Amino acid sequence: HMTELLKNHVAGQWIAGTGAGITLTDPVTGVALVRVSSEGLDLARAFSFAREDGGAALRALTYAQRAARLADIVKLLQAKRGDYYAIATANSGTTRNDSAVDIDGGIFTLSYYAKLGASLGEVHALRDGSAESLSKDRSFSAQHVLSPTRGVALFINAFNFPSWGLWEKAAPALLSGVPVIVKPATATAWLTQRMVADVVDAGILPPGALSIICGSSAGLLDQIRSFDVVSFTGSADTAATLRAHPAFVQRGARLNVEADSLNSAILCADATPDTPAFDLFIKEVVREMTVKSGQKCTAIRRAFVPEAALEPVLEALKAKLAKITVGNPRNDAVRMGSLVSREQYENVLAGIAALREEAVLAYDSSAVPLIDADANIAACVAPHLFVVNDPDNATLLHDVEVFGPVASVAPYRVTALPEAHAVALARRGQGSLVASIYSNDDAHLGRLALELADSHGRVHAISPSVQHSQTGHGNVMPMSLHGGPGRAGGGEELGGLRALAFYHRRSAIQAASAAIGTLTQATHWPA
Amino acid sequence: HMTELLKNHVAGQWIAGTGAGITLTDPVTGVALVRVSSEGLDLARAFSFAREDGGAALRALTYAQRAARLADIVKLLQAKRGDYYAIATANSGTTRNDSAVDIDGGIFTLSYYAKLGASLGEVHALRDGSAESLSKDRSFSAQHVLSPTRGVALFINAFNFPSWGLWEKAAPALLSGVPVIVKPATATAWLTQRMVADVVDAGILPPGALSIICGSSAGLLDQIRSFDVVSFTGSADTAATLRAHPAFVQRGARLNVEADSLNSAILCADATPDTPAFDLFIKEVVREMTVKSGQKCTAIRRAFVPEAALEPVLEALKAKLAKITVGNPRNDAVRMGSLVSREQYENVLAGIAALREEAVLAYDSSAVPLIDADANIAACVAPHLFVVNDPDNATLLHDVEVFGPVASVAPYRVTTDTLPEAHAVALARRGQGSLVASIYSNDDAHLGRLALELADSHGRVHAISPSVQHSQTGHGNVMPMSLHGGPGRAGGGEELGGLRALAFYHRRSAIQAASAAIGTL
Ligand SMILES: NC(=O)C1=CN([C@@H]2O[C@H](COP(=O)(O)OP(=O)(O)OC[C@H]3O[C@@H](n4cnc5c(N)ncnc54)[C@H](OP(=O)(O)O)[C@@H]3O)[C@@H](O)[C@H]2O)C=CC1
Ligand SMILES: NC(=O)C1=CN([C@@H]2O[C@H](COP(=O)(O)OP(=O)(O)OC[C@H]3O[C@@H](n4cnc5c(N)ncnc54)[C@H](OP(=O)(O)O)[C@@H]3O)[C@@H](O)[C@H]2O)C=CC1
Repeated sequence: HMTELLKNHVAGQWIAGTGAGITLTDPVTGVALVRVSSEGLDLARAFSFAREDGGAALRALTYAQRAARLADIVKLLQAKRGDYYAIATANSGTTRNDSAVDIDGGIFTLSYYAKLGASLGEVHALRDGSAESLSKDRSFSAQHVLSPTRGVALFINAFNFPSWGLWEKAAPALLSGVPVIVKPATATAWLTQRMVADVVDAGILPPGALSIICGSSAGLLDQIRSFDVVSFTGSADTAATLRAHPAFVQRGARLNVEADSLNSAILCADATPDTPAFDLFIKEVVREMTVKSGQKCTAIRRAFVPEAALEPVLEALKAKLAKITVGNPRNDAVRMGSLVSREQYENVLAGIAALREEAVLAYDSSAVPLIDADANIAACVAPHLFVVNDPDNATLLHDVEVFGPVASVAPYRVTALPEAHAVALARRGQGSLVASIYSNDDAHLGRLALELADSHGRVHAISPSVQHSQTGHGNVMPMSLHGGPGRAGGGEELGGLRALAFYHRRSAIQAASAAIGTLTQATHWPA
Repeated sequence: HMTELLKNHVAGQWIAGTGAGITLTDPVTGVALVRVSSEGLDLARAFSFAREDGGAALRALTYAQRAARLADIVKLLQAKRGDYYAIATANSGTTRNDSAVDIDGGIFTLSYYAKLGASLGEVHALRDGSAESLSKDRSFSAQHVLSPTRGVALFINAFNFPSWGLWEKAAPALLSGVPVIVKPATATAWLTQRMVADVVDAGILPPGALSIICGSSAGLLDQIRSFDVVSFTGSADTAATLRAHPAFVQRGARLNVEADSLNSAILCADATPDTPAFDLFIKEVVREMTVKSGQKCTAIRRAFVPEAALEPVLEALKAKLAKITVGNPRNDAVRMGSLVSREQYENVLAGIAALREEAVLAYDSSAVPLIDADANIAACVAPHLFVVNDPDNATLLHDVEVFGPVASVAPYRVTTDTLPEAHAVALARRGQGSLVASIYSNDDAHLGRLALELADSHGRVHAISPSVQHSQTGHGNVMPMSLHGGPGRAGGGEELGGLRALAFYHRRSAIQAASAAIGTL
């Protein structure tokens, strides 16, 4: 007898893939959990049923009606959190607090869109801006609208957020009336599949609105057509491979990418060791290094501090990192669990060795015995902190990402903005999801933030006045844009209402006033 | 021995390409006009100077300051229109009225962005939407902003609009603080090069802000990097080649495509021959087939009419098309000039022959003697009107584009149950995504409803009715305050739409901070 083979949901039916499948395992205990397989699926019908029946069914509803369905899904997921936490513990090896980012982060994001969606109203098209006169006598005018794309939304998701990656994307997709096919990363696919199964079993959404495929991705892009959209999250390397596909190069399907990002944290010149902003910086660096063992795309990887502050920074980080206990998330004493897999454990350790060739290791608690875990079975890596004294000439600092509990600190020469050098150094990341900045002076934060804006999708400013209210460097608030230029993928997600454009076509309607009036009665946009 | 070799403007200097270059010719008279060449240019330097020197200089200026420079260009271009019209006549073979679409359309568009830009004020970044609270006590908030991309804008432009294609794109790009490298299509590059030369000569913009390269495209995409943007206008085939390039696939540069589009015109059930809307439809179809000899990306290619209206439609189109005189644009009696080149003449004739395999030729004035032009020299194609009786089983109708004075009429089945035009909407959709559909009715309210039905497959829906006979801006004319582009076959691109055009040239970022810091940007 073998572990459960998880079924796919395609063309409105639960269908097992054929063969022995791929086993998912517990990254702490090594226990075999479940299996996945996409072998032998009818991908043509999987895509046609979603596109035709799923799409027609969703578009038949208004925005408000679809939002009401999202609100029902929220209630359902909320009721089954107990099941989800147990899966997260086993499949991902994350502490309860860290699992919560995925599970409760996911639910929060979905609820936010349910609430926002109600404000889109009882219509089948959205109003983009206002009418513009095209005539001296105002007889002829233009009004832009958004209409749902007559395609499917294919989500190729990363291993780190099986729950949040699904709902962050599915909420604006379904709100926009676009049917979803999700393809979660294999290693941690279990939570994704269970959530989809719960939602599908509940019959909240019409048949074809939500489908799931786990296992091999072979054949998926071959089914993508010109009105479909694809949202990919993962490595820059994989993203480039996807971009070459005929689905995009020949058929022009939309593709959003979130990829590698060496996110920066900048300690401002005024934030000296004696000031409150200093402590906030130390706290934020440690949090981002350790939450999910640093396995967030937005985690701080590069921390830039004034030359004068380098030694006190390292000392403070060492002291705080020392309190981070590592091991089995089932133990209450554990502050940080495992990476997602032994494979990731290997990648991360190789990355640490690579960085070490060009950087000094200031902190490494590898020798500390794991709590309730066997170091030889678990995918636990202890926090590692590097120092790069010459970031201008550094060969790896600005280029090599270690997707684990690892970051590098580098001094900058204080100067124009005092932080001008740090801004240039951040820019060397070649485009990032987020930069955070730390100062005692709220009047200083704006100018610095604008200097970072063209190279960072989000700039997150932490200061004493917001010690209790700031929402976290790495946490993605759904009302704010997520994504970044250059290496980070050039993508955009979330940002509240901004998320809808990806799922719509914008059209200019030019017509007599009375025609603009009648088309306008059939649209809505929030005040 | 020898026509003028036009110089490129790269890295702030005028540099001739090497070799004999490529000759541009008058498509009516066959006269050699000028030559272009990009041979031996230092492309690395051209792109670095634009990105670094040009980009830094533009970004140092505020939106309003850049808008003010745009306004100066407008005045300059206006003062030199006489030069531009003579070039358009010779190089493009277009009538004065058709040349005006390119020249005065270009100027209008630039001036529109100059005005829009003045309103943006003395700032270096734009607010996107309003500030939003991220905490119960409102101490922590978020404001989205737009910042200019630290790259260059490369425009690979189509032959049809050397002026408008330039200013179309260059206006929002320069307003956004992004340096421009224009690469106009060879055959008609002269007007583009002259406009760029006049602007450069005048020193309105900083060195590096505006560059031009004419001749071979070899090596251009190789210079494109991750913060650059590229705007291509032309064939789907070429677009597909561009999309495959490492500049986009590996380095992730932005690419906007506007490509082949089988734009529809739909005659509504109510628009019978005895109604004023019927003549508006006839007039618009004829205008779109003949303006620039049908060489607009937006021209009507497929005209869908109720089964009952088909014969009156064909007869009315025949009568109107008969009035369209063809020949030398220098002659004031000529209503329609030449295609842009003898090569295009052959391409269009091939296209006509292809369509004829599956369609009946209802009108063809090929044998009507040209005015002041030699049929063996000139690239004059006469209007051709096809009829496809069964558009449901038609292959070529919905797929094959002829970039000339050529369209196809087809009947639709009116729906008598509960829109009358349902079948026509389905037929328009068969074009697989288009720039524009026009719709024609006596009933303004009905048009609003029908428009919404066409919106997901057309970038623009343009409704013509008696109430706007005098004010409607034309099926094919691209008003800069409205979005230009379309889904699917049309390329999935978006241009213009007033301030909407700026997004392409900026990065949007969420700033989350203490509310005080948010308030003052
Ligand atoms: N040196 C390294 O290896 C480094 C890795 N990373 C991290 O690797 C993580 C991704 O895990 P993954 O295998 O390892 O990497 P990729 O980014 O593929 O992972 C993203 C998703 O794409 C899917 N995918 C992968 N290849 C293809 C393909 N050819 N066609 C269609 N879909 C595909 C994967 O599915 P499935 O998982 O089922 O294979 C995965 O779920 C990323 O989150 C990234 O941050 C970060 C830094 C360095
Ligand atoms: N069956 C037919 O007759 C068809 C005709 N067409 C017509 O084709 C017209 C456009 O073609 P036409 O101008 O001759 O020229 P083509 O599209 O070949 O080329 C147009 C522009 O794109 C450039 N280009 C081509 N390949 C690349 C590349 N790999 N990298 C960078 N730039 C490149 C060309 O540069 P360069 O100077 O180096 O060539 C030129 O500047 C369309 O407007 C349409 O009317 C479209 C489809 C079918």
